[PDB]
Amino acid sequence: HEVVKFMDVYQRSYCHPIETLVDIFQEYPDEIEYIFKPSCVPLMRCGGCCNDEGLECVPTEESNITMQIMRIKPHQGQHIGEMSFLQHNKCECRPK
Amino acid sequence: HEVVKFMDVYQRSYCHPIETLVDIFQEYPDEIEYIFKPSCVPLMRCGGCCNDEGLECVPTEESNITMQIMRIQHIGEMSFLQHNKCECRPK
Amino acid sequence: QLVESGGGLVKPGGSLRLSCAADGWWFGYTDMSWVRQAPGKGLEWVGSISYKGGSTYYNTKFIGRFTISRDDDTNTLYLQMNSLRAEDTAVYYCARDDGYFDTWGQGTLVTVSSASTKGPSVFPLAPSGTAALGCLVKDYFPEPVTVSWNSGALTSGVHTFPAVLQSSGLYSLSSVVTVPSSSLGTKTYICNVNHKPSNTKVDKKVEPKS
Amino acid sequence: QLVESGGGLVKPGGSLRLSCAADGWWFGYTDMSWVRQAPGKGLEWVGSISYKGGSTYYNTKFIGRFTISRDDDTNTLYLQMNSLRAEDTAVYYCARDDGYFDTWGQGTLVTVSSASTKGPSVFPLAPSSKGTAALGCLVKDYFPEPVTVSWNSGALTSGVHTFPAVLQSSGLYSLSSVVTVPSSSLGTKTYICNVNHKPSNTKVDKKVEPKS
Amino acid sequence: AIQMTQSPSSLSASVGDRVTITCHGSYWLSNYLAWYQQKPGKAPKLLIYDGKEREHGVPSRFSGSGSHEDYTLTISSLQPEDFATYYCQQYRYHPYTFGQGTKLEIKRTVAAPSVFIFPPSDEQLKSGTASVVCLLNNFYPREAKVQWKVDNALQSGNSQESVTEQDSKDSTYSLSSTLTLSKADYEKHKVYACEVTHQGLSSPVTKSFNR
Amino acid sequence: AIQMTQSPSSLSASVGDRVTITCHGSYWLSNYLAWYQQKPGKAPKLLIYDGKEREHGVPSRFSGSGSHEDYTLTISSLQPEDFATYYCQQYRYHPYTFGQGTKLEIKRTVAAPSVFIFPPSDEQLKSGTASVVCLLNNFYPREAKVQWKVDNALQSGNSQESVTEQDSKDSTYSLSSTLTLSKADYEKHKVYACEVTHQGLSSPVTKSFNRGE
Repeated sequence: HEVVKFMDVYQRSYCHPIETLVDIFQEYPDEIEYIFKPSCVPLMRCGGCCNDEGLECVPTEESNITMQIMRIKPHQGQHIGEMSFLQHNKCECRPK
Repeated sequence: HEVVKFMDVYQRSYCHPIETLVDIFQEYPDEIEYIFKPSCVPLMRCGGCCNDEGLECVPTEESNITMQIMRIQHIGEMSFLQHNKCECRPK
Repeated sequence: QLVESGGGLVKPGGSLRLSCAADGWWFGYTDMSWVRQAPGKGLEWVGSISYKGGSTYYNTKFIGRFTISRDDDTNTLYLQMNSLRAEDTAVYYCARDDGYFDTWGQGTLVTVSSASTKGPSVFPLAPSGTAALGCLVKDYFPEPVTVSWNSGALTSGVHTFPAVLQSSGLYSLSSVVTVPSSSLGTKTYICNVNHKPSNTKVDKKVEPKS
Repeated sequence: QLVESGGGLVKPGGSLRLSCAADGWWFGYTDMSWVRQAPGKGLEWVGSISYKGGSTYYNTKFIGRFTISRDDDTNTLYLQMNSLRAEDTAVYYCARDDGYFDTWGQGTLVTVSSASTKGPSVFPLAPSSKGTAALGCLVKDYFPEPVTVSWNSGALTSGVHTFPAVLQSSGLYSLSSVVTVPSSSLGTKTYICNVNHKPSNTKVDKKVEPKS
Repeated sequence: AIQMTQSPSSLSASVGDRVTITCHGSYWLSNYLAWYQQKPGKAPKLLIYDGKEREHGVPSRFSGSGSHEDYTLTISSLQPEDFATYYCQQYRYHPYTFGQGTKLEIKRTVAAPSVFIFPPSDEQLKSGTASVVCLLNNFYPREAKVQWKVDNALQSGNSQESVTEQDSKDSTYSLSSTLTLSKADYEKHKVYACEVTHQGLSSPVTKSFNR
Repeated sequence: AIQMTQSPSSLSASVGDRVTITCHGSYWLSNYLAWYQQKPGKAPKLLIYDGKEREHGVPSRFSGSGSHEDYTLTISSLQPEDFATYYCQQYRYHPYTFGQGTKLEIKRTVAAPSVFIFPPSDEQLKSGTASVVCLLNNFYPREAKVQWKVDNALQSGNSQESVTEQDSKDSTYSLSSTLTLSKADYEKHKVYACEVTHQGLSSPVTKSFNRGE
């Protein structure tokens, strides 16, 4: 039995940029051609608690990361092409 | 400009246990008498892609982790489910 | 205990199967891991398989490309390796998975390279208190070469050096032993040189010339 | 350039404010970080503040307990530290945040301990009878760190060796500074060690001469 | 993926010293942690498992400790056979992750090499190449200069060295130098010499042979 | 939180050697990476920023390289003042994370200490304690034995040692030993000696003084 101390938990759960898995379809729903391999990507995005419900965990600095994704025409063609995805370099607890 | 190569992305996105932030309410609704600080916890849970939509990313080995959480006001321990090992199994 | 076969030479892109044979029924009732280790670098879990066989698992850089298989009848673990690069040149250990690894094999060396297998010449280093003699194992590829002396009956005093890669692209290795000077002539000294890749085995006697 | 004040001795649980003074207008137009470093251990980002003051940010071990503040008029950066433990005994650097850190202060030492401030006695190591000859200053029984030692007020630098402080069984520090110089020069030429221990407000300018 | 951070990379201690090796995990591991000893050439041996449980046969001077993220292997009274490379391993969350490794080196008294020199085999001279071998046996520390000489002609470049790992009993290094040249060139010259310089020799030792 | 893994923890190389320091990130960093040189007692100094961009004044022998996760500081022709401790720093994702550090030590020729011994000050004898000091000045390598002697009696357990960091010009260590004892005990004995053993001395050097003489 091991107990993570209050202040350890509060600190590591606090609003920060964290490796987050994001479905490529949910990101780009306008997609009527290609099934994606991988189906999802690991993106550094904001996430975590904020001290009081008044504040929300929001990104202060944003940017794109570029990844070789396999685009599959399920019956027809299939190739590796690059796709950009939003990522969050820095985050904050800001009032809603 | 920098490009992550296909096989790097496929591998890192693959079904694995990953630090996942989980709202303490959404886990335990039966506690409607308390506000929690922190509001959420970082838990090792399954997550990621599976090669084809037929399979779903599921836990093979499960267990509890214990954390000092502030219930509003006293600090008391709470167990949370965590996922030690994961797999791509057919739905 | 655990005994890895399958190791040796493989062309880039090529495939290789490692088999690992476990001695007892107990193999049927435990998880089984592979751990690998690149020359001079450190340890790295490859992957595991569950007790009945329900689940396999892989470290990140093997997910797309290695398959772990298990035969609970023959008590044999398997690692299928595809799309091999230099990065994969390493000693591959069969090991007992229970979170920690309580039982290891001696491991087998998978070398990923373009060049051809070639077996060594074994030349004696003859002796002229304490006196030194040895064997020169020359122009072989790939690693490894094992050297023993008088079939294991002579162990203290021995030094089997690390192999040097020659400008030629072939390895050369010395094994030497210090022994009493009185003992030369009276006692017989044989180096046992094995190079499994080429199926070269030699029992070279070292004696003092003239 | 950048100059940290506020450092020194603090009781466990206690608070402390670090101020860092920047020389020029440019301070108004950059992000500003604090980086800290424990004796012998490595570097560690504390936290930063944005250009106008829009955002503050903190490393994980400080989120609940440090506050970074900035006065764009005086060109001063501030680090408020609360709930201090041994863990926090470290040199704290003020530094210019642009992702990388192109400008640092000299840094100041925050020491977290129960024990009492005490200033050093400064005793000479006087050169003997027998080319090259050695002399120095013994800075004894002080707490906490640090002690600076200079020789002839900075006019003498080459030849010098100010040793790392050793913690005595007494819980007080002791430190030697020594300098090698020409033997001919002794008597003709005057040698003063400048010993400063800011915590206790002890300064000594001790002349070291050869004894009769 | 839980990142393990072992320290130091390497270290160096005398026989009898208490030694510390630290391991930090990126998430709380709750003693799902093992320490391995690997001696040069052979597979890992388990030492500590579940953080502080000692594997059967492991001496009592190896002890494990820590909790949460930070764990510590302690070798209490260091022995010459403890020369090895120690790793920690997490097994709470897939994938299993190890530390980078800690290469432990034993300090000991200075110790001169015994030097031997070997002419090339007549078996080998037949083959058409000549390999001349210089042996420095059981010395400390590792830093030695072998210098070749062929009729007083100073060889620079055409020799290769190999060094044994530190010996598990006497903590000594051993070294072999190999001067390679053509059978033709070999039969050109008369006196083959290797001169050995080392802390434990008052002046350099030299072994020679005439063809 | 992006974990940086610098290697090796430390290393030791001769003047003119090419030196390699590696840094691996837990996520792709795309050159949002800097290399710092920190000399003992001073703040870190920036060398490389954005992976391979060289700060003004930094010599051309310090170079950065790598991509994705794996990055490499290269000091091409090592100099005696490159003795320092090098860190890498990620700045793509909060929080900023550094590597563990790489302590770089210069190799050089053997060099014997010059030894000096100091009686305790009369100012200090007044205070009631006696501190006797032994100085080993500019030697290489670090491994030296100081052994104290009070009327030929081997002192055991009453002295403390301090070793300077490696000198930025001549790459030498310097060491001070401090034999502490009571004014009473001090005024008991006659001959105070420190004997120094070191690779660069063919036999051990000994400096002594008689309390009065």
